Amino acid sequence: LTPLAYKQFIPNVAEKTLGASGRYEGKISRNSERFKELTPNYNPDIIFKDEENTGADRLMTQRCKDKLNALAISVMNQWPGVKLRVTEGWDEDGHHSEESLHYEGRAVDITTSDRDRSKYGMLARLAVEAGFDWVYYESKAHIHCSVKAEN
Amino acid sequence: GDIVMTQTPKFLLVSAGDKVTITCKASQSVSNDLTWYQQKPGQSPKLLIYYASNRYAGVPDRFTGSGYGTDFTFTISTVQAEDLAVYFCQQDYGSPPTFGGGTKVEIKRTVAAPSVFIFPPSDEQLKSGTASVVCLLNNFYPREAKVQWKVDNALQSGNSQESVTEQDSKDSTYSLSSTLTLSKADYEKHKVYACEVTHQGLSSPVTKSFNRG
Amino acid sequence: QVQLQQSGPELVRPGVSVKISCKGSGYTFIDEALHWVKQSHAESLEWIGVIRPYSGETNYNQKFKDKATMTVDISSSTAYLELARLTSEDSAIYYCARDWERGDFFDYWGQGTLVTVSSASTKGPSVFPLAPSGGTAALGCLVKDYFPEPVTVSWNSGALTSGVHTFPAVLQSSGLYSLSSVVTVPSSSLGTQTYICNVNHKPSNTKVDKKVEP
Ligand SMILES: [Ca+2]
Ligand SMILES: [Ca+2]
Ligand SMILES: [Zn+2]
Repeated sequence: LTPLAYKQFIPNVAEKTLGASGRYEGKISRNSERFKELTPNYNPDIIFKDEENTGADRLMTQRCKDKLNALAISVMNQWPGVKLRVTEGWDEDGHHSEESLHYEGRAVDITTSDRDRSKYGMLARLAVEAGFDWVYYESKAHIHCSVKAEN
Repeated sequence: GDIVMTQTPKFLLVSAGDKVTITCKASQSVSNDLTWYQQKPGQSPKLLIYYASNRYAGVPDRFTGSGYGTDFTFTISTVQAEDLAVYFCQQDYGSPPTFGGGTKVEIKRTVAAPSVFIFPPSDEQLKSGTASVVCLLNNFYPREAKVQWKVDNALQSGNSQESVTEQDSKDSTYSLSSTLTLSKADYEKHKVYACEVTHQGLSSPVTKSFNRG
Repeated sequence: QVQLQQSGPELVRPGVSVKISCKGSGYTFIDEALHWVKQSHAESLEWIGVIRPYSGETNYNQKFKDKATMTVDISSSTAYLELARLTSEDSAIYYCARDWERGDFFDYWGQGTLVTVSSASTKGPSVFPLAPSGGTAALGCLVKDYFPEPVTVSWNSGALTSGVHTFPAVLQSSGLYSLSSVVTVPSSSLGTQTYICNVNHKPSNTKVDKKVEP
């Protein structure tokens, strides 16, 4: 396992292209019918920042949950006593790019539980192995991970 | 070698409705780790743009950013009166984070004549041995103005200081104070105190005056 | 709702130290890192360093390593910056600023602490009325002979904001500052409405309410 480099993205194509996570199907709000397609993740081994105090960080698509749960296991295996941490999941605060996959519950920003920035490259590589459709070493402070839509 | 951000231009004078273009150039590539802040007069900086092109939540459409590597561009498509500020770029690709020197954005508007007021010294100040006489030019444009003190019709020099407010965020005007400082002894030797104001907005100079006892 | 509240202005002799504070509210203090930023005429904005209150870890800009010490008190949601062996190059506005775990850039900023490094003594201002006089009347307060900057002026304890102009201070030949604050009001209001300028010069503990009447 080789850590991703700073600003590296895998696969080597734009996020919203067919070979990666594919196209934006539009914003999901708390009002929407599509809100019901979002399910909360209560994995006791994932730390959710939830600075919003709304539980929004836990809300994501079924595929997002599945890859996230896989990555939870591989993080605990990589570093004893450390857990996967989500800073953002589904977003209703407009805290992302203009048509962010966060707005439809298809992306997570992640760190390790210890917020050790030196682990983040390897954390990104674990996200690729866990089967995220697109992984991007987006900032010094986080890894952005996204998935294809259910449809 | 720390990263150096060179911002241009240093100043821009722009009318409402017009475009603002600001350039930030890094001494070496900073990927897209480039942030634009707005600092309005007397306030702390406010985040508008991060990752070179992402607007922060609630930031209006007229603000955009572009670039990758060394060369970054910040644009206000149609500047508004309330956009007067210093705009600064910051890179955080390299440690330490480093800022541009800023671009002051000042608003051009139509001419507006000052309203003029004169204030005699307070009896309270006079008790203490000094006389301050104040002349106010309120809500005018442009900044250029000639404020002359006359004392029994004698043109004063060397005994006055002026201050000018920052541009108003709503009407784009300035205000100006001129203070004439004399000893109580000198103040009491003269009768007529006049502030004479010359400005593009006035067809001829406006004088406000008072007579000491 | 997120706010960073900084301590007041400081006068300090060269070679003395000063410790300033930044209190966070409207968020969980250990959720975000706190940065310190200097603003001077000579050098515009400069990053001093960061403290992570969750781990107590610090990272200093090497240009400030011998100057600056950062600490936190989690219980009081307060960060401290201590600046040692000061010179006049250290005179500046010091800001604290929060990041939001997106990178080392800042969504929330303190109001700033003005630090004046000087051998000069503090002196509180004298406050004198600028007495008024349909239509418009102007009145004000002259805030004369103080050191150092800054001073604040409000009108009627903050109830009067429309039409207020508080001028930038001018340095007098004496090395003391002076400014006026003015306001325009209806001439009809002069019989009836009380007008008081509330002046605060924190470095001298000088607070003055001055009633301004015809
Ligand atoms: Ca969150
Ligand atoms: Ca959010
Ligand atoms: Zn993301």
